Amino acid sequence: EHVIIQAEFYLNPDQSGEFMFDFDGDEIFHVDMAKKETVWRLEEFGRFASFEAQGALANIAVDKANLEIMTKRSNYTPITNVPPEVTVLTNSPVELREPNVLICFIDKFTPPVVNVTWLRNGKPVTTGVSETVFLPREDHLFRKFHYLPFLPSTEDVYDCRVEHWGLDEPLLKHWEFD
Amino acid sequence: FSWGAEGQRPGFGSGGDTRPRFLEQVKHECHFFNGTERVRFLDRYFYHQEEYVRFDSDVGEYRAVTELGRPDAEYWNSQKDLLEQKRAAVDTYCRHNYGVGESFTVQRRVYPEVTVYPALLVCSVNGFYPGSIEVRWFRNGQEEKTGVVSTGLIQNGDWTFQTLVMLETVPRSGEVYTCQVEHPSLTSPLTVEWR
Amino acid sequence: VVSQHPSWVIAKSGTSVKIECRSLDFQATTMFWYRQFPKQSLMLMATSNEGSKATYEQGVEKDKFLINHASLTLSTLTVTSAHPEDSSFYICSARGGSYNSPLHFGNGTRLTVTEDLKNVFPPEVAVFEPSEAEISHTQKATLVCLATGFYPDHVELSWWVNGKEVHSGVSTDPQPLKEQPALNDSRYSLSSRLRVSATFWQNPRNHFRCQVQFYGLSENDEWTQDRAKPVTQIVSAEAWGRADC
Amino acid sequence: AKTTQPNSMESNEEEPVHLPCNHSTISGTDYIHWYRQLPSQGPEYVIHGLTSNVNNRMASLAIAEDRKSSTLILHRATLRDAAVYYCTVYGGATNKLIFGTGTLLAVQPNIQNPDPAVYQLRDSKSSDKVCLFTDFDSQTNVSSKDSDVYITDKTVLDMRSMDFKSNSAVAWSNKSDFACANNSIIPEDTF
Repeated sequence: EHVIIQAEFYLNPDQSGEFMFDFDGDEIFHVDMAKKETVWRLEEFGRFASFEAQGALANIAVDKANLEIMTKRSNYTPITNVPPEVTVLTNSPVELREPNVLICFIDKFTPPVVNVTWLRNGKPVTTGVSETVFLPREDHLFRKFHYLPFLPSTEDVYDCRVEHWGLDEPLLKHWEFD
Repeated sequence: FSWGAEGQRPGFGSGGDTRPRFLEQVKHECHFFNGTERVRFLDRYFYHQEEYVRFDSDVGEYRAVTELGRPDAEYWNSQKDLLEQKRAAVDTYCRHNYGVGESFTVQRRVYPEVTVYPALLVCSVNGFYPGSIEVRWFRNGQEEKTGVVSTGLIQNGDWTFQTLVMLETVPRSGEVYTCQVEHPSLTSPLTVEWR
Repeated sequence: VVSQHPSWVIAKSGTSVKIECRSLDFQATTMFWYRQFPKQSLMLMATSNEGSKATYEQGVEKDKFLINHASLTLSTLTVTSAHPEDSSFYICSARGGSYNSPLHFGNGTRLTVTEDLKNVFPPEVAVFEPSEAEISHTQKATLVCLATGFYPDHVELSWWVNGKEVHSGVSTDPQPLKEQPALNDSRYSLSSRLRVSATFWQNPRNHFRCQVQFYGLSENDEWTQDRAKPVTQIVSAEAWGRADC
Repeated sequence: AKTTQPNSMESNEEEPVHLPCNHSTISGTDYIHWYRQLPSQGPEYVIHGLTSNVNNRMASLAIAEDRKSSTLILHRATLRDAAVYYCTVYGGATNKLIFGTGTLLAVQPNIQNPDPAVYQLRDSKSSDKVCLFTDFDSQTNVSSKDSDVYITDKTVLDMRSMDFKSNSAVAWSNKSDFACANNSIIPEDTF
């Protein structure tokens, strides 16, 4: 029936950590390490529950200290890049003159470090964009979603520009209205 | 009110753009079956993508998963307080959070809108919660099980799902095609015709 | 176990005091820093997570204290611009983990700040011997110790019968009293009582010593006055069993 | 921080003491913790629990069924059990340990037979200008008030293995018009 997962990591030598909760594959929330704040994935959840943010940093600290410990114990055996599988689609089905959002799904990668840009006709666009943090997978790679609201037009042609060390060059997923 | 977290303790030992990476993961996992009736708790430790040591509530102590975690199993299993705590997690953490989260995760419901069109008929169902859903294709009141192919369940990432179930049709306006969706948000099958 | 250093600290205004908190037998993921003023409770100042900028509690003066957490075995608090108002009890604790991992406390560092080290005096110690009305009227022998004219009140009075410390019979004042109430850097003064049976105090074959350990200036410290430098030291007093007269 | 205690409690030795704490908003993921602090030391752990009862050597913890209050139980109070006792919450919702104002516990020595008296001890070297005052009722309030004269408060010594316990209190001055028994408040059969 259900799964809840508290999923954290620490990454050398970027020195970045993340702390979040997963419910049946969605994020309940995550802590903004830098801002020391809890961010609920939907605004409402925070009306029904609270989570004290600074606790996560304490966790991250232990994560760090373990990583340092493991690194050595493995004789500094590092991580093997594992390139992502982008995919682009639409929230609702497409219609002309009717508003819509463009989901870019970045799956099955690692380490959880990536660079996603949104362009239209080969030119960078970023008005209204949004993203989620690195999310967990049972195979212990990550997912990640980037969002771009937009307007159905025949002329416009969108691409989700996605870069990652496992890749050998940036990666484009064309999308256009059909 | 008030969500709970599980912590960690240091393993056995000490501290402390093309450069090699090192990743540490911890996953504290609560599995619920039939609400909070049977619950299982896994304290999971990862190097890169490899599970090296584990606490499984059904076992009762930490156990090495690979040879890497061997020294962590012994180490942690000697902290009798750590074990006492992890053994309570099924109730103090899992059952706890299920209760705090219940009304807006487990009980969250959003209506599917099921549109139907071609561009072989696409019956496309969008923005519903939770994922559990049935999409049946119908041919004059008879369920077409063959020549149906689908998208699978698609997780939008924002607490909604969408799924596209396409039916192969003999391209003549022979008869009515009913795409019928069933979902915990609905009390009666939501049908949608095309002829 | 966790040890703070130093235990006792006397500092002149505007200097900077460094306290070390070290977890001897474990990796500390989090160190906490508390301080406690007289009559009052423990209050959290800061939280340090290893390899990170410490977080301070609200109401806490931001720039005044500085944590340096670099070891996972060591954390260092530094008080800057020592002000008399920072004379307080300072306590750290190390935690070997996060949620529900036990805190292990240092045993504290007692800090006194005085604008002039010329205020620092070591104690004078005097043993007074059992009365005899006491012995006649009641059958017991009560020695009285007296440490007078010292500053600050960083002492540790102990009793040593025939070469070993004793605890039975002892009752030390729980608090130094000050000689000049109206006065800022009033010297302090303490008493203690040691009591045994008439039978055992009248025999001059055994020996009573009142010991007072003063915590004063280190030899890193700077002494201008003529009088002997009030460094950390001991000041005892003595008397033997006293048969009848 | 999220707890509430009586600021102080009085008690006799050899009797059990029940220290009360309210914590009515405590989460079911946090634990109730108790610490004690001696007069100049760091605080130390005494006990903690989740629900129902917990016990260890010399000390127990009784948590109410609804977890909205709890009690620290000292089975038999010694004189050294006198401390500040702190009721705190700590757990899965609470990662910092905050100490509230606590409870200041006094353990009255049970003074078997009062033996009141104001003695005069002579100086070992005639160095300094000193009256002892011993063996008196626990509730005897000994009240100093002089510039040159100094006068401590009551304290209690424990001749262990003699099961005896005394109530020393000391007075001394500098001036030459100071004698013993002369003093803010006192008993009758004294000296």
